[PDB]
Amino acid sequence: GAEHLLEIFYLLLAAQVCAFIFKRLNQPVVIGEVLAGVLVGPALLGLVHEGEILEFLAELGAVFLLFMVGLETRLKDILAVGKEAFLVAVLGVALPFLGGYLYGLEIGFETLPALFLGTALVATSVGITARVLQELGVLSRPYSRIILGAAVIDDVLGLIVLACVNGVAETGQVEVGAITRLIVLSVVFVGLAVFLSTLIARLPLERLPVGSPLGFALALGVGMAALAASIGLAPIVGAFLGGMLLSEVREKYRLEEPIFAIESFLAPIFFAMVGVRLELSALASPVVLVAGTVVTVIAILGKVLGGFLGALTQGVRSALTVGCGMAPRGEVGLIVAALGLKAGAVNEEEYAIVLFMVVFTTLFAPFALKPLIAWTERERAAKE
Amino acid sequence: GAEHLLEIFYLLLAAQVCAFIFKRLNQPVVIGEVLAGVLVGPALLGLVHEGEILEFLAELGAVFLLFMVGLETRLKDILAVGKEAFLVAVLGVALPFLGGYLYGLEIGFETLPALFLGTALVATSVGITARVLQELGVLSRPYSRIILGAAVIDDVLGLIVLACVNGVAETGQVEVGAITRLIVLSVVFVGLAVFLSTLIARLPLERLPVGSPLGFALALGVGMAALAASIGLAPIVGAFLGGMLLSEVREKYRLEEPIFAIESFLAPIFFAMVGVRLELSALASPVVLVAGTVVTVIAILGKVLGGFLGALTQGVRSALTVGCGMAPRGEVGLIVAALGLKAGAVNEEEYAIVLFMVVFTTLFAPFALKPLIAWTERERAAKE
Ligand SMILES: [Zn+2]
Ligand SMILES: [Zn+2]
Ligand SMILES: [Zn+2]
Ligand SMILES: [Zn+2]
Repeated sequence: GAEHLLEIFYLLLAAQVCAFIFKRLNQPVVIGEVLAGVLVGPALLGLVHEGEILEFLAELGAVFLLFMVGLETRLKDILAVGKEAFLVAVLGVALPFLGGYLYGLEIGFETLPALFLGTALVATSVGITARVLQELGVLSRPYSRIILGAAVIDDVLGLIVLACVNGVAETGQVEVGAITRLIVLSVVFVGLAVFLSTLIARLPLERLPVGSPLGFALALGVGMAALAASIGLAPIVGAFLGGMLLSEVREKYRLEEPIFAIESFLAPIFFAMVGVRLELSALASPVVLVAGTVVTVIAILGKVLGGFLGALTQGVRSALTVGCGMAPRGEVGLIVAALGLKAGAVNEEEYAIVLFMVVFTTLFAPFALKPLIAWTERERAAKE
Repeated sequence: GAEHLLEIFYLLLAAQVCAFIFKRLNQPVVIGEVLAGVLVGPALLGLVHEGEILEFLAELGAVFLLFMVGLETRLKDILAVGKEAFLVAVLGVALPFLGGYLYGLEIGFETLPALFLGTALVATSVGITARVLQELGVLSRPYSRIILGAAVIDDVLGLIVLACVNGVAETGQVEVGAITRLIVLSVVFVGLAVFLSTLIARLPLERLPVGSPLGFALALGVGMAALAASIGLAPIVGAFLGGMLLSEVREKYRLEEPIFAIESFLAPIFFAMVGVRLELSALASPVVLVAGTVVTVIAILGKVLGGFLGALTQGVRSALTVGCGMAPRGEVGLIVAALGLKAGAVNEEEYAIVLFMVVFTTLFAPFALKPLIAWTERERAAKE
C-alpha cells in the first residue's frame, strides 16, 4: 500500500532527474526515462520491483501517450499517406522476420525457436518513437504520420504472426479459423473506428448524458483501448484510434492540454517500467553478446530497410526517418520474449539473445532518430 | 489485463452519467460517483469487482483530490483559524467515540466491540467533503479551511485511537511506547511539512536537476503521500500537505490546471470504488436496520456537534457547515469496519450495523452540506 506509493515516487524522481541529465545532453528524454527504470529497478538499486499494479499503470501511460498523439492526428492526414503506411508495415514485418528465421536456422536454433526469432524481429514499439516525435513537436509531419498508420497496420500483422506461432508451439499446426477470425475482428474494429471518426464533429456530445466533454473523452479512449485489448490487439492502438475519433473536435473542447497533462504524468512510469523489466543476462555473457549483436544488426537493418522502401515516395531523407522510427522493440519485443520463454519455445540462452536486441534496439533507435529528424527538416526548408 | 481496462471504462462511464443525473438535480456530484460504483459494482451489475489495482487507482484519486486542495490552501490560511481547527478535531473524535462506546454497551455489544463502535464513529472522510467544497468553488472560505485543518488533526487522533484499539484486540493492553512513537512521528512529520512550506517560494526549483516544475510537483506530492502512509497516516494527508508546500508557488508554475486535470481523472474512480465496496447487508435485515439507524443518528449528531462547538467562533451558520462537513465516514469508516471484522473483534451483525452507518453518513452528509453552504453565503452577504 505504501509499497506502491513509494515505488511510484522512486520511478517519478528518477525519471525527472534522468530526463534532466538527458535534456542537458541534447538527447531525447525517453532514454532518460527508461534508464531511470534501469537505475531504480532490479538491475541496480532494487528500490522498484515489478508489480501487477506498476505494470498496469505503465499500460495506462502508453495508452495516454497514444491517445494524445491521435488527438493531434486526423484520418485525412494518415490516409493521404496510407499507401506508404501500408507498404512500410508489411515490409516491416516481412523483412526482419525472414532475416530472423534464417539467422536462427544458421546458429543452430531449431525451427520453432527460429520462428520465434523472426517473431521478435517483427515487433515494433511505436510508444517510444511517438514519445520522441512528440518531444520535437513533429507529430504533424508526413513521416510521423506514416510511422503512426504503418504502426497500426504493423500491429495487426504482428498479432497474426504471433497467433500462427503460438499455434505451432501448442499443437504443431496453424488453426486457420482462429487466424481468419483475428483478421476479421481487426479489420472490422479498425474500419468501425474510422467510420465513427468521420461522424464525431457532426455530433457534439451535448445531448449525451455525460457530465463533461473531457470525461467523455477519457471514457471514449480508455474504452477504445479496452476494446482493442479484448480483440487481441495492443491497447496502444485502441488509444490512438480513440484519439483520432476526437481529433476533429479536439480544439473545440480544450482536450489537447488536460490529456497532455495525464500523458506527462503516466508515460514516464511506462518508460521507466520498461527499464525496470530489463535483465542482467548480457552481463558477463559470450554467445549472448555475439549472436545478440548479429541478430541486433539484422533487426535494425530489417526494420529500417522495410521503412525506407515502403515510404521511399517521400524521398530518402524521410524514408530512413520512418525506417529508423520502426526500429525500437521496447515493451512489445519484451512481451514476445516472455511468451517465448513460457510456452517452452526458447532457452534462457536464446532469450538472452533476444532480450539483448530488444534492449539495444530500444536504446539505439531514438538516438539515430533525432539527427535524422533534423537532417530531414533542414532539407525540407531548401524546398520550402 | 483487458479485465482492468474494461472495469475502469465501466467506472468512468457510469460515473460520467451518474454525475449528469445528479448535476441536473442541483445535487452534488460525489453522490453520483459513489452511486455509479454501487450501480456497476457487486450490488447491482457486477461488471466491476474489487481489484488490488482498482483499489490503488482509487487511492491515487483521493491523493490528487487533496493535493489539488492543498495547492489552493496556504499555511497562513489554516493557521489563522487553526485553533478552531484543533478544537473541531478533538471534539470530533471525543464526542462520537463516547456516544459510540456507550451505545455499544447498551445494545449488548461487549467492551471490545463497543470500543470498535466508538472507533468507527471517530472516523472522518474529508475526501468526499473536499470534493463538494471544490465543486461549489468554496475551498477559500473559512469553514472549508477549518474543515481541512481540523481534518488533518482528526487523522492523527483517529490513528492513535485505532492504535490503542488494535492494541487491546491483540494482547489486551495498550502498548504505550507504540502510541507515543506514533504521536512523535506524526507531530514531527506535520511540523516538518509546515516548515518546509514556509521555505518553498524562496527557492524556485530551477537549480534542481528535475526535468519540469510539474514533474517536480508530482513527485513532491505522491512522495508526501507515501511518507504519510509509511508513518501510518492516510495518504490523503501527505497529499494535502504536499499541496500546501507548493501553494505559495502554485500560480507561478501553472500547477492548478494540470493537477486539476489529473484529479478530475482519478477522483471519480476513487468515489466510484467507494460505492463498489458497499455490501447488501442492510437488505432484508432487521436488528441491522434498527441499531444501525440509532448508531447513525449518534454518528451524525456526534460529528456535527463536535464541529458546531469547535468552530462556533465563526457563528452558527459556519459552525454547522463545519460540523456537517465532518459527518461522512466513507473509505475510512469502511476501512475501520474491515479491520474490525478481520482481527475477530466484530460479528457480521455488528459489522452490518457499522456499515449501515458509514453508508448512510456517506450519503446523507453531502446532501445537507449544500444548502448549508448557501445558507451561510447568503448570510455572509448581509454582513459584506
Ligand atoms: Zn500490492
Ligand atoms: Zn516493491
Ligand atoms: Zn489483475
Ligand atoms: Zn473484474
